[PDB]
Amino acid sequence: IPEYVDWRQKGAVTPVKNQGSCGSCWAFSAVVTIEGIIKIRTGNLNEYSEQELLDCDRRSYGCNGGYPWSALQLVAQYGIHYRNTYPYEGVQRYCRSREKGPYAAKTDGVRQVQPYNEGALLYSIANQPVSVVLEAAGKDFQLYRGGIFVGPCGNKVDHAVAAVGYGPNYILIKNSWGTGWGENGYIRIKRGTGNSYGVCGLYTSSFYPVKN
Ligand SMILES: *C(C(=O)O)[C@H](O)C(=O)N[C@@H](CC(C)C)C(=O)NCCCCNC(N)=[NH2+]
Repeated sequence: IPEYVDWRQKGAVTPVKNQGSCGSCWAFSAVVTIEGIIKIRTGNLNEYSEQELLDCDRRSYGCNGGYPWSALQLVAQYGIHYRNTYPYEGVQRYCRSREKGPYAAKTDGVRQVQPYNEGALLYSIANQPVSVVLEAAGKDFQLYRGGIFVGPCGNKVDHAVAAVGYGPNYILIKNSWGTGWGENGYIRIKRGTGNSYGVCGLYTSSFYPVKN
């Protein structure tokens, strides 16, 4: 795998979103990975519906949090609508996949990166954007403005984001806090520290969609 990956440059990453007060980070991360894998496989960059996953992923808990693996398995089992057909409202509602016509895209499954393994996660990112989790509760992360973030932070992961690239010393993360946080909505998180958990627990739980 190459020294640098940046899925924004390959045209596989949509604009940065803002989840608002809703605890829907798991849905944004999953959606980032769906938009990415659809561009990689089909050549088209589309925006997909975080709201659909928020409403319809029964394994998850709506705005009270959820599981990126459940959302990705939801898109593989049924599918997902375009963001425009099923836009984001910032509150959980009734599942409306059934009334919004056929699904816009569908994947074929969901694989997990071997946890606590930096190289395994890098291998994943070189193939597609990957859904990852991290500890975002610390004020240090909340106030991040730029640079290679090294913490301080623990490993008590609580926030789902998306890894969309990496470099020799960092992993590039698309957050869902709007374009005004961090590096235009992104954070570069230090890697290579030898902490098996990753900075802010970044290696705790990583999933990516599969598309034949
Ligand atoms: C994301 C956010 O807005 O920060 C949101 O809180 C979330 O999905 N949190 C996850 C943790 C990450 C995915 C690691 C979470 O808490 N998942 C477990 C389910 C939600 C909490 N439990 C219940 N019953 N609601």
